[PDB]
Amino acid sequence: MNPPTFSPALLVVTEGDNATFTCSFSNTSESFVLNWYRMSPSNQPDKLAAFPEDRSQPGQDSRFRVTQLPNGRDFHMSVVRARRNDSGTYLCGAISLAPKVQIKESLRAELRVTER
Ligand SMILES: [Cl-]
Ligand SMILES: [Cl-]
Repeated sequence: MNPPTFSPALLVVTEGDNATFTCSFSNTSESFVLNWYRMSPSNQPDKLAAFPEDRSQPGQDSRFRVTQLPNGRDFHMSVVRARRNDSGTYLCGAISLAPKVQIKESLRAELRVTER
């Protein structure tokens, strides 16, 4: 497995707007999960959303969405109604579920949410 890529490296939006990063990941045949994390400011990496949508736990209402685009390689990681407090760093992490369980992370990207 190759690590995903996460773009753009810097996204600047105005408070109230949506913000969308693109995670690109080219899978093996094998099952995988793609997690979107907020990395700072941090307690630890905080998982925001995942692909596939998690069915191991009850659903959770969220401003954060991960969608697979019809090309299958690209995924949108979106925030709705971005707040100043959403400013920080983010990454996407691919988890291979077979044959060996491993996680490979993208480089970080920064979200800057500016005052209206
Ligand atoms: Cl990257
Ligand atoms: Cl899904």
